[PDB]
Amino acid sequence: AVCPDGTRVSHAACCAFIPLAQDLQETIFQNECGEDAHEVIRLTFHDAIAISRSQGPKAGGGADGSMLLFPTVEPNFSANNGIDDSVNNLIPFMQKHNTISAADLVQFAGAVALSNCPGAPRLEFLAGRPNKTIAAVDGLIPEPQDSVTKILQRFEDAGGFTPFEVVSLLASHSVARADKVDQTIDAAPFDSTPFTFDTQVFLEVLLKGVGFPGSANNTGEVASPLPLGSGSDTGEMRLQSDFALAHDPRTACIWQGFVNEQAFMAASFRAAMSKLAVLGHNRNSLIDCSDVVPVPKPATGQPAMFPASTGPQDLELSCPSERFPTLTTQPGASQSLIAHCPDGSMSCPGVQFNGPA
Ligand code: HEM
Ligand SMILES: *[C@@H]1O[C@H](CO)[C@@H](O[C@@H]2O[C@H](CO)[C@@H](O)[C@H](O)[C@H]2NC(C)=O)[C@H](O)[C@H]1NC(C)=O
Ligand SMILES: *[C@H]1O[C@H](CO)[C@@H](O)[C@H](O)[C@@H]1O
Ligand SMILES: [Ca+2]
Ligand SMILES: [Ca+2]
Repeated sequence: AVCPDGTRVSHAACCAFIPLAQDLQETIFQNECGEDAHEVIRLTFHDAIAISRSQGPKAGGGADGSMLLFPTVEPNFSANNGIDDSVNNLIPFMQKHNTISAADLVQFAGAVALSNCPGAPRLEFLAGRPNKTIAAVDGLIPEPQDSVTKILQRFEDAGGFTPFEVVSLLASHSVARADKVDQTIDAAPFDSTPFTFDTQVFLEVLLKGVGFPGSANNTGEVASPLPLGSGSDTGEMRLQSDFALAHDPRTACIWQGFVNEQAFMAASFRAAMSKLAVLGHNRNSLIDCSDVVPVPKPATGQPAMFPASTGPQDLELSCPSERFPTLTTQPGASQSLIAHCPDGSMSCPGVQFNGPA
């Protein structure tokens, strides 16, 4: 089909996603892997994962736009703290781009957001999810204080995800920060490169923790290897769940296996996201609109490296059967600040709409 803008695409039903991508980029992401992009990526997961094989369809419909269509229900669950901003940012697009279901909007917006993160894959994007659903029930969203048994079971019950697929999906913590875990600090990144879809999170969670970016007593948090912050440049935070996954016998080798393995990580993330994005649907009933996902920014191709103030002597290794790679260390005696903005500048406020969530 040829779309009104002249773009030739696979299927006529994919045309409306072209102006949606442009609007999302111009309005909320600015082609950056920044605050608003991160928030949308998280929303893609919280929308999709609220489904349960065991509980049946009344517990939730998966990747169904329930977050947008019932903005006063799930976003107010404690496990969804902070999801409100992303919901409020996407509702105006749902209202304007009113040929595209809320469910499809969520998944597409995440694909567009991810495309702004150097190294990310170009997600598969299938379209045609209905615009009607139910609000999900509480308890379906993994929380950082949860055990590996509980996490793995939650993902198995949501969609048959394997441990490999779970850890693959956690590549998203390469482009992720926390506002709610610690009340006293904002935007605490989970790796030293929160604007770059690289393997640094996998490396950095394996380092010995030496302090906290904020306070020491938060649920779901453990000591960080890079806790130094100053001004807007908050120190790295470590989630208990990521730590636990990195060390548990079920997942330690998978976790380590992504260190310095960018292409492997990105491909594995793509495959798991292909499954996540269609929870609640038969994929054989959705049309393939992958060709209207923007082309992602490429990695530079550089290997993972130990951040300054860390090195191999700081590793806490847990995979007996796989050799930990040889990596360089960035020079310097003390920790570098992790920039708050994609350009290293002093100001980069994200666009935010008010709304019902
Ligand atoms: C065991 C599973 C997981 C747990 C326990 C978990 C937990 C968390 C927590 C606690 C935060 C910080 C929220 C805040 O305080 O502001 C966060 C952020 C984030 N998570 Fe996860 N997460 C998990 C899986 C995922 C997956 C599967 C994805 C997507 C594929 C995802 C994407 C993100 C993103 C992009 C952010 C950053 C949001 C921002 O910077 O605004 N997470 N996660
Ligand atoms: C999907 O459902 C939503 C929610 O009902 C629809 O949103 C409405 O969109 C119209 C414009 O078409 C606006 O006038 C309303 O204000 C919106 N309602 C709400 C509650 O925000 C949306 O149009 C539907 N989309 C599709 C593809 O059917
Ligand atoms: C980042 O900053 C630290 C200092 O805070 C250095 O040690 C490192 O070399 C890099 O310049
Ligand atoms: Ca949902
Ligand atoms: Ca990163």
